[PDB]
Amino acid sequence: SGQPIKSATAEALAQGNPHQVDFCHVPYGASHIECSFSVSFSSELRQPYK
Amino acid sequence: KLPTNLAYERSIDPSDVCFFVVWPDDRKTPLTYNSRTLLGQMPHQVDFCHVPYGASHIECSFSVSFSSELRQPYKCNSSKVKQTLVQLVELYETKIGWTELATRYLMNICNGKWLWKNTRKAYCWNIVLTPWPWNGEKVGFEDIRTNYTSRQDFKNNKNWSAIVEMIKTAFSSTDGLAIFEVRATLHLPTNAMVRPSQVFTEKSRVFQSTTIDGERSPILGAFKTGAAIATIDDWYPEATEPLRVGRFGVHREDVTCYRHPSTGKDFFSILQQAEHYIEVLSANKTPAQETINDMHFLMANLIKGGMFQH
Amino acid sequence: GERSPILGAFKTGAAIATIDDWYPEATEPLRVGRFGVHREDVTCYRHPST
Amino acid sequence: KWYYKTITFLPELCNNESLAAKCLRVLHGFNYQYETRNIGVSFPLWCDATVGKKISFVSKNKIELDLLLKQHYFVQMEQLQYFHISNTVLVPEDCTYVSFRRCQSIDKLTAAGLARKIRRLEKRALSRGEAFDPSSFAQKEHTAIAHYHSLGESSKQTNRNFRLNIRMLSEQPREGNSIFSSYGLANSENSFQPVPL
RNA sequence: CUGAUAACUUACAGGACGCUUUGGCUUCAUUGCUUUUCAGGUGAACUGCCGAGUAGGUAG
Repeated sequence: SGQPIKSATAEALAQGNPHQVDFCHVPYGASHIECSFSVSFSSELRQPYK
Repeated sequence: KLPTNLAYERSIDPSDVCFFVVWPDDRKTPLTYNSRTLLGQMPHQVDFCHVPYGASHIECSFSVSFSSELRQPYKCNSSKVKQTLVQLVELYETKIGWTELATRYLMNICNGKWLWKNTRKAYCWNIVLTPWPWNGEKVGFEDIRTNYTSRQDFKNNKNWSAIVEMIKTAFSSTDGLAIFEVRATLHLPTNAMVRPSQVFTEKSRVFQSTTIDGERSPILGAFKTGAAIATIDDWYPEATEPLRVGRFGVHREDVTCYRHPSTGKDFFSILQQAEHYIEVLSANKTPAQETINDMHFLMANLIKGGMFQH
Repeated sequence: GERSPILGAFKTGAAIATIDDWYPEATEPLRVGRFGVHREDVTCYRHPST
Repeated sequence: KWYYKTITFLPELCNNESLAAKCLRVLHGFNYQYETRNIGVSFPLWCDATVGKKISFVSKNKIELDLLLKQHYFVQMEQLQYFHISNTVLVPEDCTYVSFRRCQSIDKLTAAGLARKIRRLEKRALSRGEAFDPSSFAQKEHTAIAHYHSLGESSKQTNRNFRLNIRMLSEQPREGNSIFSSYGLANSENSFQPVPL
C-alpha cells in the first residue's frame, strides 16, 4: 500500500490518457424526450412450468 | 482503507456549449466553420472558425445541474468506510458549510471561465442565468471585465445570496437539485477567431462539432466546460493559480503535477486520514491552515469522483 | 433505419421488480431475487445463514 | 538564347522559402532602378515539400542577368559561404519547361480574405437599392487546395506581411520575350510564360 | 591403406461384368454491467484594385 517504482513521476502522472465513450444528449432546440415501452401481466405463477 | 470496490457519482453536470451568430436583425443562426485540406501533389485537415462579416455578436448557451451524489458512495463494498465517509461529509457540512465551494464553483459560471479563450480580445461579454427551482427574474451579470472582477463585485446583494443558497441546499438535502441554464453574449471585434474544443485524433486542429438545424456547429466540449467550473484548487503546498480538481493536482499547460504522492497532499494520502479528520472536526477550533484547506480538497474530489479503489 | 439507444428489456424488468423491502431490517427496496443481493452495497442480504 | 546562374544554399540546415523570398525581394528591389520585366525565377529542385537548395535567374540579355546578381547582397552572402553563384552557362536545346505561377486566389480563401472580399462587394453595391444580406455569404464547409508553397514576402512602402504563393506546372515551351514581372513570374495579366527549369 | 582389389538383370503384358439404405421425432425455463474524464493554432498569410458577379483575374 506504499509508492510504486519512480516511473510514476510528477511528469508521468500528468500525461493525458485517452478513453473512447458513447455520448448521448438531447439535441439543441428539441421540445422534450418521449420514452415508450409495453409490459404484460399473466398467470404463469398458478402452476409450475416443469 | 481503499476497500477494493468504491465509486462516487459526479454532483456537477454541465452540457455542450452551443454557439450562435446573432445578426443586426436580432435573428440567430448556428455558427459554422471552414475545414481546409491541402491535397498534396503526386488526412491533414485544418479547421478555421471566425465571426461572419456584418454580425451583431455571438450567443453561447449551456446548462449545469448541482445534485447530491457526494452524500453517499455509488458502490462502497464495505460497511465500515461507507458510514466513515457519510460522517465526514455531514461533519464537514455542519462545521464548515458549503459557502466556500458553492461560491468558488458559481464564480467560474458567472465570470465566463468556461469560454476559455473567446473572452481574450473581446469588448463586452454578459452572462444571464435562468435558475431552477426559481420564482422571479433571470439573474444578469453585465460586461464581466469592469464591474465583476473580485468576490465582492459578485456579492452585490441583488441575487447572489439567492443563487449560492440552492447550491448549498443541493449538497445539503437528500435528492437535492439546482438547474442553471447559462447564456453568454460575446461582443467580439470584426472577423475575430472563435476557439472551440478540438477532437483527439491519436498521432491538425479538427474541431468537436454537433448538428443544429441540419448544419454542423462547434460545441466547446462537455467535459471541457466541466474542467473550467472545477478550476477552484489553489490549496496545493505553497500556491500560484487555481488547478482543475484531480487526485494528483495536475497542471496541463506545463506537464508537471503538484499534490504528488511524495508531498502527501494528493487525494489518496488525505482520504486515508479520514478517521483522523473526524476527531479534529468535532473539537473547537479547526484551523484554516492545512486541515480546512484539505477538507475543501477532499470534498472538491467527492463533488467530482470516479473509483477510489484498489 | 437509424441506430438508437435502448435502456434494455431485462433492466426495465428489474425496475418494476424493485419491491423487496421485507429483508431482515428494512431501509430501501431491492430487486426481488433468491438471495436479495444489493448492487450498490456489494454485500448480499437475505443470505442463507440468515 | 537563355542563360542561367543557379545560386545553391550550402549551410546544410536552413529554411529554403526564407531564402527564396529574400532572393525575390532583392530581385524586386532591382527592376525599379532599372524598370525591366525580363528575369524569371527557375526553381529547378521544386519538390512537393521543401523547394530545393538552389534558384537560377534565367533571362535573354545576360547583361541584366549578371547586372542584378552583383547588388552587394548576393555578393555579401558569397564571402560568408551560404550562396554559390554559377558562371552564366547557356540552356541546352531539349530541357524540361516548367511555369511558376503566382495564383493570388489562395490569399482570398483565408477568413480575412473572405471578409475583405465581402466588404469590397458591400462597398461597390452602390448600384443602389437593396443593402444585400451579409447573412447569405458563408464559407461552404470544405476546400481541397494544392499546392502553392507560400514564400515569406513583405511590402516596402507599407509595413504589411503578405505571402506570394506560387504553383509549378510544365507545358508549351515557347511564348513572349520574355514577359515577366516585379517578383519574377508566370501569370501577370498577359502570359503563361514557361521557364527551362 | 576400407569381408580389400573388378563388376550392366534384363526383355513382354486389357481386371472385368451387375446393383434402391430405410422408416419416426418439441431443447427449454431465469437474468441491471456500471462509476470519473480539457487535445492542444501566445501574435501570426494584410490592404487595395479590375470585375454584373460567393465567377475569374490583379499590385505591393
